[PDB]
Amino acid sequence: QAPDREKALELAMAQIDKNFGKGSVMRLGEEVRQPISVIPTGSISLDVALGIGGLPRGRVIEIYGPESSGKTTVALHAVANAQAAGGIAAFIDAEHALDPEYAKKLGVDTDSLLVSQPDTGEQALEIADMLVRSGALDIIVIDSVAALVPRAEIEGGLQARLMSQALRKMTGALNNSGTTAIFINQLREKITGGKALKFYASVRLDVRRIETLKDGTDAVGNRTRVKVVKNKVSPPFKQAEFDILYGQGISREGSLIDMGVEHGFIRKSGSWFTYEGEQLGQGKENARKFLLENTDVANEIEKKIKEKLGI
Ligand SMILES: Nc1ncnc2c1ncn2[C@@H]1O[C@H](COP(=O)(O)OP(=O)(O)OP(O)(O)=S)[C@@H](O)[C@H]1O
Repeated sequence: QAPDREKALELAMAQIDKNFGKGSVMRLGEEVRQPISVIPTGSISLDVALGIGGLPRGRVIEIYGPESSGKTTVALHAVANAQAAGGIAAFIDAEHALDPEYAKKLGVDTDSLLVSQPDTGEQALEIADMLVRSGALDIIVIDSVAALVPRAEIEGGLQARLMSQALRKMTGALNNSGTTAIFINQLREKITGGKALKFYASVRLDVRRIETLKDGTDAVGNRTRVKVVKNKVSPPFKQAEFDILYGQGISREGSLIDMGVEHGFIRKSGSWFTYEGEQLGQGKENARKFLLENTDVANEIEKKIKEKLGI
């Protein structure tokens, strides 16, 4: 033998990358690259947690979690962006429970949104598969990795075969075009077709609600905690928190404050948030409305926060 572990570690470790991929071996500390592709999630907090500024384009994302925790509110946002930037979004509904005016308020352009309501789970994966091949799409989202039942099981082993099939036959395709895919999975525990997905998924988000956003009266919404358990595009395990107001989505202004203080730019103490000499207000909800009505200063915080971190 001879070399200093390191010089022999990164040698093989590099050997690994060549043979299996990029995100194969990683040292959780790394700042590792930035592929100019990434869909903001609307949550500066989350997409800085993803390590690239948003959900990677040309990968398959899995957003699991209990109900009423936000998974979709995110996806719906996800669409809102990659769509407000010239992209074409397709939503493969198998839940039949999408609210438009909720979406309308999050930035999605419903009218130029492709909605399909498959009959089988085998069909849903196809129109999604042939639809993802036209390269026309940017972001496609399948609602309910669960509500994708095969034909049998409606006349007379299971889905994780259907899924597995669909995934292989689609992961390849998915990236030659550049369409990142989202899958909402959910309530089969709390404290189906997994297998396949749990392994193709380049990134897996754990969206669980933590607290009901009280607002003097009863409450404006809910605060969510996402844990990116699997990340192949950067270092995994980072987590992020943010607020969701009842019918108004992820609170941008509110998200900046959190980031605005945990990184300095905004000073507290006295329950009086103050952005360098200039105060905002007393009570996160009042300095939240200060940002909400002052995009000017707001941008600046958001601006500084991204420099200080991920471009
Ligand atoms: N039409 C609506 N009106 C008001 N608030 C809504 C509406 N749709 C969703 N919300 C809020 O958004 C949050 C959860 O987003 P959901 O769509 O339920 O995401 P999940 O991803 O939690 O979804 P299932 O899986 O529960 S739809 C809740 O805290 C709700 O208050």
